[PDB]
Amino acid sequence: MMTTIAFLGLGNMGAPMSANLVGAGHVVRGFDPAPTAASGAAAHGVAVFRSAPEAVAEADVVITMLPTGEVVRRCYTDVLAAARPATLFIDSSTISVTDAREVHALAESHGMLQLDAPVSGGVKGAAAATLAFMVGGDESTLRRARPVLEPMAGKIIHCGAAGAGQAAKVCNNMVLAVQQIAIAEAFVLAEKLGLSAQSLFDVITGATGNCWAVHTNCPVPGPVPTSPANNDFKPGFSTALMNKDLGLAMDAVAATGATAPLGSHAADIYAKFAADHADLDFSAVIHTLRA
Amino acid sequence: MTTIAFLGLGNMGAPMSANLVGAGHVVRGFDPAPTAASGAAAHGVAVFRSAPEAVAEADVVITMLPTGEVVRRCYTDVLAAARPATLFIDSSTISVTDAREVHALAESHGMLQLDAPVSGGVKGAAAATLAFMVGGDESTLRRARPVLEPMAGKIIHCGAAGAGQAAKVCNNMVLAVQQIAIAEAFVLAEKLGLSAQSLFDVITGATGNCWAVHTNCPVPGPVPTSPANNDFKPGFSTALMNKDLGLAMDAVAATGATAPLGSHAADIYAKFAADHADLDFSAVIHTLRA
Ligand SMILES: NC(=O)c1ccc[n+]([C@@H]2O[C@H](COP(=O)([O-])OP(=O)(O)OC[C@H]3O[C@@H](n4cnc5c(N)ncnc54)[C@H](O)[C@@H]3O)[C@@H](O)[C@H]2O)c1
Ligand SMILES: C[C@@H](CCC(=O)O)C(=O)O
Ligand SMILES: C[C@@H](CCC(=O)O)C(=O)O
Repeated sequence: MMTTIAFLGLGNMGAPMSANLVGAGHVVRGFDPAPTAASGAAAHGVAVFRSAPEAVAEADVVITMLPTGEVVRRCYTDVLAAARPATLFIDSSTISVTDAREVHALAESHGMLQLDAPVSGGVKGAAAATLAFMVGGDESTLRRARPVLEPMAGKIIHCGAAGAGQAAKVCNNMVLAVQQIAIAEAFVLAEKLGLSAQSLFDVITGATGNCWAVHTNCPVPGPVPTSPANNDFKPGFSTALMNKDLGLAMDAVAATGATAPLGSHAADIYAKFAADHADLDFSAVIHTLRA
Repeated sequence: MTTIAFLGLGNMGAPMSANLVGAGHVVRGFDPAPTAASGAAAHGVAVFRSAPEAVAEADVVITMLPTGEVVRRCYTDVLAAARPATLFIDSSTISVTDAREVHALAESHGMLQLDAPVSGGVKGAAAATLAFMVGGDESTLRRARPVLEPMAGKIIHCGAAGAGQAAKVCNNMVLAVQQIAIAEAFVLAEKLGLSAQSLFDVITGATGNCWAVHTNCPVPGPVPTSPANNDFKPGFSTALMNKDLGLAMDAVAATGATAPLGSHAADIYAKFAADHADLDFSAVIHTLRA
C-alpha cells in the first residue's frame, strides 16, 4: 500500500533504492548530509529535507542506508524522538551483529518497530530492484514491511530474530571470500602445472568445487567473458567492500569466541590487498599469488 | 571384445573390473592380496600370480595402485611383457610429476598411455558412475573410450599427460577449503543465534553456495542424507581427502606456488586425520576448537 517513507542515506545504494520507491507510488522523504547525494535523489522524485529529524517527522516507515554501525547509532539517537510512535524502522545498512541488536533495542525503547534488512546485489541490484534482503526481527513486523521492500527486491528472506539478517549476510560473505581466494589459488597452481585455465574451469564447474566465485566471478580472463578479470578487474564487488564485510565477520568471531581459521586467514589476506587495491574487484586477489 | 589386464583389484579396482566383465570384456587381473584377488575371480576376472603374466595377452592395461612409486615400479615390471601399442590407463591418484614420468616411460616402449584418475569412490565405482579426468592425446582417449564407458558416469579430457591428475588435485584442494569454510560458517551462525536451517536457506540461495553445503551439509537436518545425520559415515573419508591434499602440497612445492588457504586446509585435515581418518571429511566441523 502507498506509504510515506523517510530515507536516510542517499548514496550509491540509497539513491537507486529510493528511486524505485518513488516509482512504486510512495511518498519519499530523504535526508543525506552530503548535498550531492541529496541532489541526485531529489532529481528522481525524493522530497529532500534539511535534517534527518525533519524527514522522519511525518513518516510511517524510516529506512537507513548508512556506512557504519556508529553512523546508524548516531542517526537513531538523532531521530527516534522525532518519529511518530510505532513507526517502522528498517536498517538496510551492513553493520556488526552487535551494533544491529544495540540499535534494534534502542529503536524499540523509543516505541518504534525495527528490522535489520541488509542487502546483497550492489548498485546494479539496487537500480534493477533485484536486491536480496536478509531480514532479522519479528515476523509480523516483516509482514507490515513487505510492501515497502518488494519494490526494491529480487528476494526477501526472514533469517530469524533481530540481527539474524546481518548474521546471515556476514556468514555468507565470509564463505565467499574464502572461495574467491581458493579458486584463485587453484587457477594459478593449474597454470604452473600446465593445466589450461579453460580446462580447470570446465572441471571445477562440473565437479564438487563449483561455486559463484568460479562460475560467475572466474578470476582469469576467458572462460566467463562477463567476469571482472576480462575488464581490468573493475568492480563488480570491490575489495574495499569485501574487506569491510570481513572486518564485520571478524567482529562477529571476536564477539562469539568462534573459531574460523580460514575465514580469519582470508580476512588478513583481504586487509593487506585492500591497502593498495581497494578499488579492484575482490577477484583481483589472484594478483597476490603470481610473479 | 577387448582383453584388459587390471593391476590393482582393491576397493576401487575390484568393482571397476566387475563392470568391465559386465560389459563383455576379457579381464585379466593381479593383486598382491589374496582376498582382493579371490573376490575379483569370483566375478569373472582371470587372476594371475604376477603382473607381467596378467599383461601378456592384453590390449589394455589399467592400473589402480596406491602411489606413484608403486605405479612406476609396476610399469617397469610389465612394459617388456606387453605387446606393442598396448593402451595403458593409469587410474591411480598420484602426483602430476609421477604421472608424466610414467607416461613418458610407457610411450618410450611404443605404448599409448593416459592418466585417468577418478572421483566418486567405492560407491561410484560399484554403480559405474565414476568421473574420469583424463590426460593424454585425444586420439588415445577416443581409442580408450569404450573401455572407460562401462565404469564411468563422466569422462573429461583435461589436457596433455598429467592434466587429469592436475585437474583432480586442484578441484579437491578447493573442496577441502570449502568444506572447512562451510563448517566455520555453521558454527559461527549458531553462536550468533542464527539457526542452521536459516543459514542453509540463505547460503544455498546466495553466492556462498557449493556442494559442501547443498549436499554435504555438516550439521544434521537441512540435508537429511548428508553424513552429519549418519554419525559422519563416509561419503568421502578424511583419510582420502588428506591423501589428495598431500598430493596438492607436493604439487605446490614442486611448482613454487602460493596456496595459503589450500595449505592451511591441508594442515587442518592432516591433524584431523590423526584422530578421525574414518569419518567423512565434513566432520571437520567438530575439530575447529583444537
Ligand atoms: N556495492 C554496494 O555498494 C553495497 C552492496 C551491499 C551493501 N552495501 C552496504 O550499504 C551501506 C551503504 O551503501 P552506499 O553504497 O549507499 O554507501 P555510501 O557510503 O555511498 O553512502 C552512505 C551515505 O550515507 C550518508 N550519511 C552519513 N551520515 C548520515 C546521517 N546521519 N543521516 C543520513 N545520511 C547519512 C552519506 O553522506 C552517504 O551519502 C553500507 O553499510 C555498505 O557496506 C553496499
Ligand atoms: C522480492 C519480492 C517481490 C518484489 C520484486 O520482484 O520487486 C518477493 O518475492 O518476496
Ligand atoms: C559415455 C558415458 C559413460 C557411460 C556410462 O554411463 O557408464 C559418459 O561419458 O557419460
